[PDB]
Amino acid sequence: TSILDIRQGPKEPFRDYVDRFYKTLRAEQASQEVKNWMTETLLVQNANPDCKTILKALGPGATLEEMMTACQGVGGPGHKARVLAEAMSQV
Amino acid sequence: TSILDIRQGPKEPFRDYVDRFYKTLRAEQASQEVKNWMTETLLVQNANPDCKTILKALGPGATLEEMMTACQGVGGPGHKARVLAEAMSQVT
Amino acid sequence: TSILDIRQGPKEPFRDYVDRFYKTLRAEQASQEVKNWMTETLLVQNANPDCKTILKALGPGATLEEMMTACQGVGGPGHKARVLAEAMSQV
Amino acid sequence: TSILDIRQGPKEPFRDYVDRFYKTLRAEQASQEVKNWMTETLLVQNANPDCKTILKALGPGATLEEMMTACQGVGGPGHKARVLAEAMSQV
Amino acid sequence: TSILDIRQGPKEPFRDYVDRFYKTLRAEQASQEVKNWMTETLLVQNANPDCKTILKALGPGATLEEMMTACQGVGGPGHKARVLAEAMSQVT
Amino acid sequence: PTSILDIRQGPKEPFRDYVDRFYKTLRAEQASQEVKNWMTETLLVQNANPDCKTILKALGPGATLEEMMTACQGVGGPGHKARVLAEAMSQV
Repeated sequence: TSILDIRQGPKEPFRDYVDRFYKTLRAEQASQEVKNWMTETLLVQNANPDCKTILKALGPGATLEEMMTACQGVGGPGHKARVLAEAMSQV
Repeated sequence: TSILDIRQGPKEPFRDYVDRFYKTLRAEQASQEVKNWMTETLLVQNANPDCKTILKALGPGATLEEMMTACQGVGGPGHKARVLAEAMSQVT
Repeated sequence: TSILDIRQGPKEPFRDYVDRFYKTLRAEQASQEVKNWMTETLLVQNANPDCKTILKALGPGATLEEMMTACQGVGGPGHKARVLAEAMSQV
Repeated sequence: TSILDIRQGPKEPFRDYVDRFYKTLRAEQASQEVKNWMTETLLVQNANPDCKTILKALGPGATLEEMMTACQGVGGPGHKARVLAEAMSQV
Repeated sequence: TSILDIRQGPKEPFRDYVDRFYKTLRAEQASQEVKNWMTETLLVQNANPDCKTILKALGPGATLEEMMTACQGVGGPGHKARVLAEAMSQVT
Repeated sequence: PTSILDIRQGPKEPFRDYVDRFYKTLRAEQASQEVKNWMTETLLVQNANPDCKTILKALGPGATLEEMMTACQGVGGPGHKARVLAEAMSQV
């Protein structure tokens, strides 16, 4: 089990995935500075395309509490229809 | 386990999220006065965007009996379909 | 587990919700006359909007066998298609 | 547990509903003659609306293996598409 | 249980259904010859309509490796959408 | 026993999950390490379901694991389905 193998499933909630990332990062023998750097590059990189498109729109300086509120809609009745009703228009 | 970590899943029913919120609130090293203030602030802010839009429409003064009866359709056949319809009308 | 705390989930079938309602009602500490009054009022009130809209059409006098026969379509293919078409043709 | 309570869920496959009916039927206290009359009346009556409109179109005489083959499509990814298409053309 | 009662669920994958079929066939009390005749007739008849439509297009002489590879798309995003289209176009 | 040749991706299974089973199974196969590398290049990309295969077929040769898996973790998601469903109706 290595921190680099943790990826968000295609239908996994972002809350459930952020917990596995931290659950794993508590075992990987490394320095605190490294673990913080890990948290700053892998977390948003290894997210699924749905959450990734939303986390990029926020930009830098966003904390967990700011992402974890912007992604708890992914997979809800509002999202699936907002996206679905767009691909119809886009094509 | 902290009360601030309890969020409503994107597909979780509101009834289940309210249970965890209160299930987690009754074991917090907080005062009774604080736990009431927590209930009023955290409960509605940590709901997913589907329940929130519905709750934010009721306004202040709504009890759990009024909120939960208004959200138990979220994710159901009627609610899902209605949303999709208004998604084709707003964009066409 | 109070009796007033039993509600019908959004995706939960009616058969399953009624089972929990009675499972919990049998454990309540109260009199028989009260328990029957509970069933008459709470059972249809704590139901989700879909089963509720179909129950308010049967009206009063419907039995626990007429209701369940009227709601076991909720959440099925025939139901979902019927609910979706009616909404699309409205806007 | 009584044979008259067994009902097909709104999303339950038809194979898994016939399995519980007979699992329950073999336990009900009655004679074989009464159990054969239960099967002809209850089994089809307690089916959900989707697995019922199909059976009502075979008519009498169709055995179990004749029905189960007619109902194993309900809920498949080709059944919904068919039901959903007629609903639109009806409004 | 008896091999004649093994059917493919409406939402079950073909891969998962061929395992119970063979798992059951290895338990059915018959001769090894009657078992090959079972596999050649029942395995396809007891499949759900979605997979059956794909299998009856290939024809005779197709091996499990060819069938299983042709049905592991049933129930997927591309497959679902592909069926919902021909119906909509060949209807409304 | 399980043969590496029978590990196929379910019609509704995440690529991450199917990859893990492939490697969990390949670690046990009694082949030689030279035969296992050849297995990884042929079977893994061949025994995938049609939804992931069409995308891997686009990456082309020279694609590492970290590149494939990042390309497939969207399959089965809202953005994916809506995009695949939108072209089906457009192609017909």
